[PDB]
Amino acid sequence: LDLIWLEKTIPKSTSTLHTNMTTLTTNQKGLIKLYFMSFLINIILIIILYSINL
Amino acid sequence: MLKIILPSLMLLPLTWLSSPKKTWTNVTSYSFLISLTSLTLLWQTDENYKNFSNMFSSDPLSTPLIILTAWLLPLMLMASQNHLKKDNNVLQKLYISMLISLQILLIMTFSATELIMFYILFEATLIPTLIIITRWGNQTERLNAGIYFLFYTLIGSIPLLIALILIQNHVGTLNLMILSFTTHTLDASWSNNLLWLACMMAFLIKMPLYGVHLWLPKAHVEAPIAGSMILAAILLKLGSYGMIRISIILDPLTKYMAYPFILLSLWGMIMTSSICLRQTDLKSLIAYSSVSHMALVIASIMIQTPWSFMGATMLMIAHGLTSSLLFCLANSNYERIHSRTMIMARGLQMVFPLMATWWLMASLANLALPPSINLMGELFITMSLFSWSNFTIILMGINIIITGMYSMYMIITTQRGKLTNHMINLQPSHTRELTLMALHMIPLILLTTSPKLITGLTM
Amino acid sequence: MPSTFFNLTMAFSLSLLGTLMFRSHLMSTLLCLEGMVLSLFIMTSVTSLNSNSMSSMPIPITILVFAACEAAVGLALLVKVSNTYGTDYVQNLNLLQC
Amino acid sequence: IRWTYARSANIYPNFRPTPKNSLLGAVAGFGPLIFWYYVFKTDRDRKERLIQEGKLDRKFNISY
Amino acid sequence: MMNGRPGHEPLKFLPDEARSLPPPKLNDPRLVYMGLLGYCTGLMDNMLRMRPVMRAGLHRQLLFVTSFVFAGYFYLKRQNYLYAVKDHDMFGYIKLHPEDFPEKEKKTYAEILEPFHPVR
Amino acid sequence: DGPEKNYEKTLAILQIESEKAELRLKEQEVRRLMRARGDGPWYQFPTPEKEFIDHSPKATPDN
Amino acid sequence: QLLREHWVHILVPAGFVFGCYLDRKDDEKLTAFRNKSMLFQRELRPNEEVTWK
Amino acid sequence: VKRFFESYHEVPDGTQCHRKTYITTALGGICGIIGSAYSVSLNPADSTLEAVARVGRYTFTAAAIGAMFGLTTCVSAQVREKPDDPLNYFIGGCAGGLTLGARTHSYGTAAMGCVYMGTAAALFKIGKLEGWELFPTPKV
Amino acid sequence: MNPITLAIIYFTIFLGPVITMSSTNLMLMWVGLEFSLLAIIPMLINKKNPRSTEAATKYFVTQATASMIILLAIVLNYKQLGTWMFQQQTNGLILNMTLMALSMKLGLAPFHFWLPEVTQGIPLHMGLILLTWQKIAPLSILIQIYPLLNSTIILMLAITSIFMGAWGGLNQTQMRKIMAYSSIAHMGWMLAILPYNPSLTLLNLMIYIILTAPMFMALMLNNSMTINSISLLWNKTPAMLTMISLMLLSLGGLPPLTGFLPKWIIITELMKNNCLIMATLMAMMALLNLFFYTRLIYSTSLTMFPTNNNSKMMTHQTKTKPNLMFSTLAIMSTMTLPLAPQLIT
Ligand SMILES: CCCCCCCCCCCCCCCCCC(=O)OC[C@H](COP(=O)([O-])OCC[N+](C)(C)C)OC(=O)CCCCCCCCCCCCCCCCC
Ligand SMILES: CCCCCCCCCCCCCCCCCC(=O)OC[C@H](COP(=O)(O)OCCN)OC(=O)CCCCCCCCCCCCCCCCC
Ligand SMILES: CCCCCCCCCCCCCCCCCC(=O)OC[C@H](COP(=O)(O)OCCN)OC(=O)CCCCCCCCCCCCCCCCC
Repeated sequence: LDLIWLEKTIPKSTSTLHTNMTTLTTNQKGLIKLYFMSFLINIILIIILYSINL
Repeated sequence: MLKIILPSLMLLPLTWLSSPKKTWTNVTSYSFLISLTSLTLLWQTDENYKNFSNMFSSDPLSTPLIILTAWLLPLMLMASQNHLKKDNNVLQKLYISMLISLQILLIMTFSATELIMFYILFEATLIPTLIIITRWGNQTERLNAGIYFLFYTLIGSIPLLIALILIQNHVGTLNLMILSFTTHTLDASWSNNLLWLACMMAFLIKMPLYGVHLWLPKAHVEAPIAGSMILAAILLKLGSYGMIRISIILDPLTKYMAYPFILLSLWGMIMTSSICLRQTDLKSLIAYSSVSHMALVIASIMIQTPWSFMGATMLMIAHGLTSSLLFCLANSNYERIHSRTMIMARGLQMVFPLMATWWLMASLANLALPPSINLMGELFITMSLFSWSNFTIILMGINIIITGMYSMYMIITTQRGKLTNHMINLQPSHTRELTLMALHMIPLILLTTSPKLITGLTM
Repeated sequence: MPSTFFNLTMAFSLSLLGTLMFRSHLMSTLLCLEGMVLSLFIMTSVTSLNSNSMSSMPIPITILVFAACEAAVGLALLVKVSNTYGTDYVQNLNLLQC
Repeated sequence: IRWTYARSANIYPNFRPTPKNSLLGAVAGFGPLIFWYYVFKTDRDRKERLIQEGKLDRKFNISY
Repeated sequence: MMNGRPGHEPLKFLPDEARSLPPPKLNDPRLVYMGLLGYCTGLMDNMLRMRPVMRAGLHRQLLFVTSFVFAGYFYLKRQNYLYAVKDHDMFGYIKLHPEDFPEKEKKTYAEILEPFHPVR
Repeated sequence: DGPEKNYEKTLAILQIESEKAELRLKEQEVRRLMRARGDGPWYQFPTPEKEFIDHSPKATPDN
Repeated sequence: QLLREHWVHILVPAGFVFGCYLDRKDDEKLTAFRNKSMLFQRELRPNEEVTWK
Repeated sequence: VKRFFESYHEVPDGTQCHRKTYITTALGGICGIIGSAYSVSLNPADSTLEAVARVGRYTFTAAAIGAMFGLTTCVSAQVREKPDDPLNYFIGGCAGGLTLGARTHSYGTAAMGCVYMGTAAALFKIGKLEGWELFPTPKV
Repeated sequence: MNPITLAIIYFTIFLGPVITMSSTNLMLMWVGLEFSLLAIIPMLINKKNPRSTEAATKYFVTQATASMIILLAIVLNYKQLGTWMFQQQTNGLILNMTLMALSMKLGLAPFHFWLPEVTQGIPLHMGLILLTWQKIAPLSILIQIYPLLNSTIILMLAITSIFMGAWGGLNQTQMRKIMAYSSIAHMGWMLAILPYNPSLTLLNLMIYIILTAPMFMALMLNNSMTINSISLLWNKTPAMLTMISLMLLSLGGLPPLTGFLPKWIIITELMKNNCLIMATLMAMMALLNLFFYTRLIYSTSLTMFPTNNNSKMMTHQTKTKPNLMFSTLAIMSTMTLPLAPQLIT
C-alpha cells in the first residue's frame, strides 16, 4: 500500500497525467502555417458558438 | 495578543543585529522569555473567551497550541544549533529567521478569529517549512519531499478557500464567533455535501489520513531536526484545530458525512502501526506513529463528542511533546553516526545511560502510560469511540497492542543488546541535547500533574 | 447597397482565409493582407458616401496611410528573411520552436 | 546500506502493475474499509432504531 | 463601476468632497508599514549593489522612507475618499428605494422551531 | 482587570462584526439591483455626448 | 549612550512594551458598552469615572 | 443543435434510452471532430490518407465514449428506479473512461479515465439537479 | 543604433497605447494599436540574427491579421449604427469578432502559440517591453466595452489560456518561454474577471506588471537564458536569491505574498457572480503554475548547482544594478498584502 499503491494512485498518477498533457500541449512545431490554421479553426469555433448560443 | 506577537517580531532584528558569537545565546534567551510571556493567557477565570482585539482572540483550545509553539521555538534553536556549526553566519541567521517566522505565523494562526485570516496564515506557515526542508535537508530526496508536502497542502487548501468565500458570501461575515452564534443548519443537498468536503479536505490533508498521508514520512525523513519538530508538533495539530473550528457550521450532515473518514482513520492507524513494526528507519517509524496518533484525533473530531474533543486536545498536546522528544533523540543518534538506519546502533544503553533513560521515558510516553496526558487523551478518545459504536474497541485494542510493540521494539533494538563496538565516534553526550530532552520531558510531567489546562473547549 | 456590402464582406472573408491559409509565400500572405485592406477601404468609403458622413470621410485615408505603413514594414521584414535564407519560405523560417 | 535502499527507495522504481498485485492492492485497501463500514453502519442503525422506538434506555449515561 | 456617477470629474486625484473627510493620523499602521517597506527597499538595494546593508547610503534610505510615506499618505487619503463615497452612494440608494430593501422583522427564539439533530 | 472588561469588549466586537456583515449583504444587493436596472450612481455606462450635436441651420431644410 | 556596545538587548523588551501599549490602545479603541451590558450595568460610584480603563 | 442538447433533458433519466444514447453519441462525435481538426492542424500527418485515418479514429473513439456513457447511464437509471441520482452518471462516466482505455489499449488510462470522467459526470448531474449556472451572465 | 531613431521609435512605442487608451474613437484606438506594432517591430529585430528575424516576422503577421479583424469589426459597427463606438445595441457577431481579435493581439490561448516563439529569440529587455507594455492597449479596449461582452466566450478563452499556460510553463526550460507562458496564464485570469469588474483586471494587470518587471530585470543582470544559467546565480549574484525566490512565489500566488491578492479577489468576485466551476478549475491550474515556479526556485535558490572556473573572474569584476526600479518593484510585489483594501479599487 504505502510504497506502491497509494503512491501509484494519487501523486504519481497525477504527475503522469500532467506530464502527458504538457507533452501533448507543447508538441508544437514552429510552423506559422500550422499556427494560423489553428487560429482559423478557433475563429470557426467562435462563429459556430455564437450561431448556436445566440 | 500583540504583547506576544510583537516581541517575536522583534526577534528578527535581534537575530540579524546580534554579533555572530552571541546570536544563538540572545535568540534562545529571548525566545524563552517570549514563551514565558505567552504563558499569560492561561489566566482564564471566567468562561468567557479572551477577545483581545477585533482580529485576535484566545481560547481554551487555542491557548495550549500557542504556548506549545512559543515553548518549541527555543527547543528548535537548541536542536538546530549543532548541525549548523560549520556554516556561514548569514545562513545561520537565515535559518533562525525561518524558525522565528514560523513561530510568529503559527501564533497568529492559532489566535486568528477570522477563517480567511486563518487560511492566509495557514499558507504563510506552508512557505518557510518548505524552505527549511529543501534548503537544509541532508539527502537528495528533500526536493521531492518539499514538492509532495507543498502540493498535497495546496490541493487540499484551494477548495477550502472556495468554501470560505462561499460562506462569506452567504452569511456576510466569516468571523468565528458570529458563525458560532448565528450558525445555520444545512438542508442536506449535494452542494452542501461538496461544501463539507471542500472545507474538510484541507485539514484532512494537513493532519494525515490513511490516504493522502504519503507526504508526511518523506518530509520527516528529509527534514532537519527543527523541521521535523515543527511539523510533528504543530502543523498536524493546526489541521486538527482547523477542523474543530470549522465543524460548527456543518451541524446536521456531519453525522453521516463523517463515516468514510472514521473508517479511514481507524484502519489507517492499524496499518501505520504495522508499518512502524516493520520499519527500518527511525524517523520513518516516528512519522508513521504520528500518522496513527493523528488518525485517533481525526476519529474523535469526526464523532464530535465532548469526551472526543477533550481527548483530541489532550492527545494533540501530548503527541506534539512526545514526538518532538523522539525526533530529538533520533537526531542525537544521527548526529553521532550520520545514518538513520535503526538496526545499526544497538547497544547504546551501555555508553549513554541517561540518554537511554530519556529514550525509555519517551517511549513510555509514546505508548499510553496511565500517569500521562497521552493515556488521558487516548483513553477518552476510546471512551467516545465506544459510545459512538461498541465495535470500535477491537480496532482500538489492536492499535494499542501494536503501539506497545513498536515502542518497546524501538527501545530494545536501539538501546539494549550487545554494543556495536566498531562505532568509535560515539561522543559521550552534549549538555545541550540532554537539556533538550529535559525541556521536552518536564512539561509532560507538569501537564500530567495538572491536566485541566490541556482540556479543551467542551469541559 | 446591402447586396454590395454583403459582397464586400465576403471579399474580406476570402482575403482573411487567404491570410490564414499559408502557401509557401510570405509575399502572398502580405498580398492577402492588402486585399483585406482594400476591402475595408471600399466598405468604409461606400458607407460614408451612402450615409453622407463627410465628416467621417478622412477615415478611409487614415486606414490607407496606416495600411501602407504596415505593408512597408512587412516588405522590410521580407527583405530580411530573404537575406537570411534566400528563398522566402514560411516553412523555412521555423527554428524558434525550441 | 544496500538492504536499506532496496527496502525503501527501490520498490516503486521496480514495481510493475500486474493483475495479481492490482487485485491484492484493491482488496487490501478496500475490503477492511467496506467490512468495518458495514459493521459500524449496522450497529449504529440498530442503536438509533432502538433509541427512537424507546426499547433502549440510557440507565445512568449522562456524559457520553 | 463608479466612474459614471454624477459629479465625477475625470482624472481627479482628490476632489473637494474628499476635503470633508478626516485624513490619516500620519502615524497609523498603513503608513508605518509603508515606511517599513521603504526602509526594506533601501536595505535590499544596498545588499544587491553589494554595499554595507545599513552603514551605507543613509541619504538613499531616508529618501526611500520619505517617498514611500508621502505617496502612501496621498494614496491612502484617496482610497478613504473612494470607500466613503461608495458607502454614501449605497446608503443613498437604500433611502431612494425602500420597497426593494424591507426592514425584515426577525422573531424571537420562542416561535421558530429549529430542528434538533442529536449526536448519539 | 476583571471579567467585565472582556465581556464588554466581546460585545463591542460582536456589534462591529454584525454591522459589517449586514453592510456587506446590503452592498451585494445594492450592486445587483443597480446592474440589473442602472438607476443609481453605479454601472452608468456611457452614451454619445449632447455637446457635439450641430444644432445650426443646415443647407437642407429637412433636418 | 553611556553603556553602548551590546545595545541590542533593548529590542525585544521595546517590542514587548510596544505590544502592551498596542493592547491598551485596542482596549481604548473598543470602548462600547462601558456599562451597557445586561449582565453588569452597575452604578457609576460617587468617585469613579469609568468601570474599566 | 442547441434544441438537440435541450432535448436531451426534456425527458427524465431512465426514459428514452435510445434517444439519450443517440444525443450523447452525437455530442461525443462533435467533440471528436473538433479535437481531430486541432490535431491534424497542429501536428500534420505524412499524407492525406493518414490524416483522414486519424480524424476517423479520433471521431470514432469520442463517439464510442459518448455512446457508452449515455447507454450505461440510462441503463443504470432503468435498473434502479431513481433517476435523479449522481451515481448513475458516475457509473456511466466510469464506463466512458473504460471505453477510452480500451481504445487507447492501456488499463492505466482506463482506470484514470474512469475516475476522472465519472467525477466529471457526477458533478454535471449535481449541477443540473441543483441549478449550477455555468458561464453566468454578470449580475454583481 | 542612433539616438534620433531611438527617440523616434521609443516615443512611438509610448505613443501607441497612450492614443489607444486616451482616444474615444475606435479608429483612433486602431491607429494606436498600429503605432504600437509598427514601432515595436524594429526593436524586436535589432540583433539581426535568424531567430530575431523569425520572431519579428511571426509577430508582424499575427498582429497585422488581428488588427485587420479589429478594423473589420469597427467598419461593420459604423455600417450598423453610424457611430465610431460600440454603444449598446451593436451586433453580437461584431462584438465577438472584436473579442477574438483582441485576444489574438493579447496572445492568450488558443491564440497563444506565437507568444513563446516571439519571446524566445528576442533579447530580455524587449521581451519585458512586449510582455508588459504591449498588453495594455488591447486590455484598454476590452475594458472600454466592459458590458456587452459574451461571458461564455470570455470564460472559454480564460480557462483555455490558464490551462495551456500552466502546461506550457510546466514543459519549458527556456526562461523567456517560461515568462511567456506565465503571461498567458495571468492574461487568462485578467480576461476571466473582465466582464464582471474592470477594476480587478486592472489590479491583476498592475500586479503582474510589477511582478514580472524585476523578474526580467534579474534575468537581464546576468543575461541568464536557461534554467542552468539562472542556477549558477549563487556564484554570480548571491544577494539576488531571496528576492528571486519571493517574486517567483508571489507569481505562484502563495500567501502571504501580494500575488495571492489578484487570484483571491478574482475568485471572490466570481463567487459573487456564481461561477464556482470556472473559479475552481482556474485555481487548480494556478497550482500547476506554482509548480513550475517552484521547480525554478529549486534550481536557483534552495540548491546550489555546480559552477565553472571562469565564475572566479566574474566574482573578480564589478557590476551595476538599477536603483529605484528593481528593489522598489520587488518589495511592492512581495510584501504588500496587508495593503489589500488600498490596492483594490
Ligand atoms: C486534496 C483533496 C482533493 C480531493 C477532494 C476535494 C473535494 C472534493 C469534493 C468537492 C468538489 C471539488 C472541489 C470544489 C470546491 C468548491 C466546493 C463548493 O463550494 O461547493 C459548493 C458548490 C455549489 O455552490 P452552491 O452550494 O452555492 O450551489 C447553489 C446551491 N443553492 C442553489 C441551493 C443555493 O459546489 C461547486 O460549485 C462544485 C463545482 C466543482 C467544479 C470543479 C471540479 C474540479 C475537479 C474536482 C476535484 C478537484 C480537487 C482534486 C484535483 C486533483 C487532485 C489529484
Ligand atoms: C484517498 C484520498 C483521495 C482524495 C485526495 C486526492 C488528492 C490528494 C492530493 C493530490 C496528490 C498529490 C499531488 C502532488 C504530488 C505529485 C507531484 C509530483 O511530485 O510531481 C513530481 C514530478 C516531477 O518530478 P521531478 O522531481 O521533476 O523529476 C526527477 C528529477 N527531475 O512532477 C511532474 O512530473 C508534474 C507534476 C505537476 C504538478 C502536480 C501538482 C499540481 C496538480 C494540479 C491538479 C489539477 C486538477 C485539475 C486537472 C484538470 C481537470 C481534470
Ligand atoms: C498549557 C499548555 C501547555 C503546552 C506545553 C507548554 C510547555 C511549556 C510549559 C511552561 C510552564 C507551564 C507549566 C504548566 C503546568 C503547571 C503545573 C502546575 O503547577 O499545576 C498546578 C498544580 C496545583 O494546582 P491545582 O489547582 O491544585 O490543580 C488542579 C486541581 N483541581 O500544581 C501542582 O500540583 C504542583 C506541580 C509542581 C510540583 C512537582 C510535581 C511532581 C510530579 C511528579 C510525578 C511523577 C510521576 C510521573 C510519571 C510520568 C510517566 C510518563
